[PDB]
Amino acid sequence: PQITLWKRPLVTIKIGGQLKEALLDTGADNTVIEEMSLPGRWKPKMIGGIGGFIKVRQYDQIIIEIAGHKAIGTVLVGPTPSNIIGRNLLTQIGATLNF
Amino acid sequence: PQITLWKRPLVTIKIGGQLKEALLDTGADNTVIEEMSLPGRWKPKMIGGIGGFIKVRQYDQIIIEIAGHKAIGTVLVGPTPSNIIGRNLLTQIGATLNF
Ligand SMILES: CCCC[C@H](NC(=O)[C@H](C)NC(=O)[C@H](CCC(=O)O)NC(=O)[C@H](Cc1ccccc1)NC[C@H](CC(C)C)NC(=O)[C@@H](NC(=O)[C@@H](N)CCCNC(N)=[NH2+])C(C)C)C(N)=O
Repeated sequence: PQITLWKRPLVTIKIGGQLKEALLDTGADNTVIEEMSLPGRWKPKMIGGIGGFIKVRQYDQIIIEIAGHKAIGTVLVGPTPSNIIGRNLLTQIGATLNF
Repeated sequence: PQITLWKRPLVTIKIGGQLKEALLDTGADNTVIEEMSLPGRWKPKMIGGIGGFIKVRQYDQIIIEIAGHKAIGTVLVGPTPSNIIGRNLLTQIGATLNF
């Protein structure tokens, strides 16, 4: 599809059996998902942006469905104010910026 | 042009007559630039991100060239870890996310 930017680009994702809404963010290197009991091993991590850093748990090899497209990669889980799909996943679904 | 996301989507912008580099960011409502002198009246504002809130100066109706495409609108200047071109200006140059 083609997403215009008049409003935040929100899509439905399916992660670990749960369907959610996440922001497609070209300025995010990583994918950050809201607090959730995901099964599996994880590593403690810290990520930053505007305002500072937050503590997250890093899960690798996660499978996620972005608007009907499958991708597999690292997902960071923590108290983020919003679910964010970073470039790590965006590249796997062939997303581009056009103008 | 068509920009893939294997690398950060960085472009050269010009503001106040000074060249700069910035990140095309679909997950930002606004355009934030690192602290600099910009001619004009500005107002105190607060914006938030992944790590919290930061104080910025709001500059209304500023002229800016992004990758050679002209935009005129609000630019916020503050302690950002990276220069960011948000949706308010991305819409002005006709940018859309595609996949
Ligand atoms: C229109 C009026 C707005 C008023 C104002 N609005 C806001 O603050 C809105 C919600 N904020 C935003 O849109 C802000 C950007 C600032 C702005 O646009 O104003 N967006 C953001 O901060 C979004 C996340 C987000 C989006 C929506 C809601 C909440 C959070 N992140 C943008 C950000 C860009 C980065 C280069 C600094 N990316 C990140 O923070 C990601 N982090 C990373 O990718 C790290 N690996 C690297 C960080 C440093 N980068 C670098 N050196 N290149 C991500 C994994 C957290 C508020 N006061 O009410």
